[PDB]
Amino acid sequence: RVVGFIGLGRMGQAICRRLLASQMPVHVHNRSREKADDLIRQGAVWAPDIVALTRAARVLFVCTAGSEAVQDFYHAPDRGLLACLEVGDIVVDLSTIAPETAEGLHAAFAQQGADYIECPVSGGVEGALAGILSAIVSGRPEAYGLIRPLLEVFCATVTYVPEPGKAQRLKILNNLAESINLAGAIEVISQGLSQGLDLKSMADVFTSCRGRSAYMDVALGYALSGGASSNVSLGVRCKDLELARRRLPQDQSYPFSTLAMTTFDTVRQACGEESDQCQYFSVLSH
Amino acid sequence: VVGFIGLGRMGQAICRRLLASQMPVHVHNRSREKADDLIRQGAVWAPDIVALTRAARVLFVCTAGSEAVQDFYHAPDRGLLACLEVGDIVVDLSTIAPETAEGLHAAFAQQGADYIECPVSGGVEGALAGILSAIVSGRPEAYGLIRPLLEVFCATVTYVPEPGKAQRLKILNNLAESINLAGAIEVISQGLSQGLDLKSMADVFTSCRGRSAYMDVALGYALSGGASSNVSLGVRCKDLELARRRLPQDQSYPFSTLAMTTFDTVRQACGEESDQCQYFSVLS
Ligand SMILES: NC(=O)c1ccc[n+]([C@@H]2O[C@H](COP(=O)([O-])OP(=O)(O)OC[C@H]3O[C@@H](n4cnc5c(N)ncnc54)[C@H](OP(=O)(O)O)[C@@H]3O)[C@@H](O)[C@H]2O)c1
Ligand SMILES: NC(=O)c1ccc[n+]([C@@H]2O[C@H](COP(=O)([O-])OP(=O)(O)OC[C@H]3O[C@@H](n4cnc5c(N)ncnc54)[C@H](OP(=O)(O)O)[C@@H]3O)[C@@H](O)[C@H]2O)c1
Ligand SMILES: CC(=O)CP(=O)(O)O
Ligand SMILES: CC(=O)CP(=O)(O)O
Repeated sequence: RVVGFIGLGRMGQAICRRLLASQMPVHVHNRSREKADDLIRQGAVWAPDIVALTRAARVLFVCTAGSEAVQDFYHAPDRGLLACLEVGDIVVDLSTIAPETAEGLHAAFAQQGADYIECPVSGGVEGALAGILSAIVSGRPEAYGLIRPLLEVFCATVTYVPEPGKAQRLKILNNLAESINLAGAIEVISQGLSQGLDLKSMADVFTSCRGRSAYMDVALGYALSGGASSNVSLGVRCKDLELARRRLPQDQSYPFSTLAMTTFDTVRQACGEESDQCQYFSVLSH
Repeated sequence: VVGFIGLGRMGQAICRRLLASQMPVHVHNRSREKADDLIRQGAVWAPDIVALTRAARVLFVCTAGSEAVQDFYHAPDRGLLACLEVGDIVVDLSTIAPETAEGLHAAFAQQGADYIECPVSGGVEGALAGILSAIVSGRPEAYGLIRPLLEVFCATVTYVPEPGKAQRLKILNNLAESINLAGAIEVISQGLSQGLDLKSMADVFTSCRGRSAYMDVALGYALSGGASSNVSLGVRCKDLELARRRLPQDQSYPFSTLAMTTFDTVRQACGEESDQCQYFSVLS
């Protein structure tokens, strides 16, 4: 069964590699075609546009960053997804997007007799390549049941929360906690270095004692490797912080949340959109 | 025979695990009634540091605050330093200032005894399951002598010989705990205000990469309707204050400083012995 895939960024490429590794036939499309080259070498089929992709595939994955990509891929007249879908098609959107955007796409797909599956993921490039991503899934149960065995190829945990927009709500809150944990872990590692502590002992303690977190692991991996990419850009991190910022209530202060939004915005301004989320390390020391 | 001093939340749990292994344990505590349930489990009451040292060549200590360091170690004639025999070992499970641990290492060595600086992590839950993590500083011969004892209630033991080093690592680890905890509570509270159910947030915040040991703490508090996490605001701020005193003058650490001020505010509003998770109520 042929599956399509749009968005060959860091996460998209990694999920595609996992699908190819299970011997799924995969047709791939990206705005920047050079990011398909390695996938093509490994058996993927290039689709130059959404028309060609939808001809071949009745189930498609989307893994892009930003609201402009939502607009271009879904709503471009004649050329976009909504114009090319057939009745019974399913799109599994793995992007992190605003819940109201996801809700609107659920409704637009239903009008066409197709199904939007809202499927944000967590686990990074590393989890994609090992096939152990966590998915949060909103959408209708029959379409979910049909694509569920596909998610199994690259996911370990899948949380089905049917209400449209609910998966994105949970993902954005998950990533706010990532951002707080990451900034704290970088501060704690940095202080330890200034205090004379060796990275090996800090890694030993911060993975075994209860300061441990998934993103402490990220920060330690970054420090231990001398800056090997965590494969999350500040552009992607700040996109999610901005989604969270727009959901902050006017009646209660959340200082750690608001600090995380401002902190990574400043690091983005100082280091550039494509630089690593962990570049807070270098900003911290100035 | 093992002695144990300090039967607070963590001490009682470690003692329970020691006793479950059928080790002889003699216990002492300032507040006598905290021993009764340990004695029901086979512990032997020691009225005295003197009585404790007469029975045991290896003593555990598990107290909170610098006043307890002064009262138990430096009491003239009656304190630990006066009662120690050559060859004795005191295994201190408390979180204290690194310079305090350094002084005790030296004071013990000059009594011909050994101070083993052994802060732990895992909470009461981890102690009862015997899977605490330990960070250990001190001399290798004494460390080797007490390592099999640690194995009764620990799963991981990180040996960093340099005196003061285990406490430096503990304090930093607990700074990360405090930041993670505050963040977890903010995220859960916002989720509730946005109409997400706790069950969904628990499924996601444990499987996705916002997960952490203290997110699990915050979730268990909310799912249980406020059952104790067995860490008081007094203990949490004790460790934050030890971190504050180690901040440099020339560099800002905003999340670290926010954690210190936030939990101070919670402590002041909710009381020394209230749960560290009372940040939930300050946010309500
Ligand atoms: N990185 C992670 O570890 C991770 C983990 C969980 C979730 N995510 C989510 O996965 C998605 C992708 O993240 P990434 O890290 O892969 O981002 P990325 O590496 O920056 O790739 C971004 C993708 O979006 C496409 N895109 C952006 N603007 C576009 C436009 N105007 N028109 C067409 N295509 C456009 C890019 O196309 P070009 O290649 O032509 O620029 C690229 O395919 C995001 O929603 C992110 O939140 C990432
Ligand atoms: N999850 C945890 O609770 C946890 C995990 C890791 C590390 N720790 C560390 O473990 C140690 C104990 O924590 P806890 O949570 O068990 O605190 P706790 O429940 O408050 O017990 C504190 C202990 O200190 C004793 N104490 C305090 N001041 C004293 C004094 N002046 N003279 C004599 N005894 C004194 C108390 O005696 P009374 O019983 O007479 O008050 C009690 O036994 C702390 O250093 C803490 O940082 C705690
Ligand atoms: C930014 C992002 O979603 C990365 P994650 O896999 O959740 O760590
Ligand atoms: C406060 C404290 O040290 C508790 P922990 O076991 O590290 O969570």
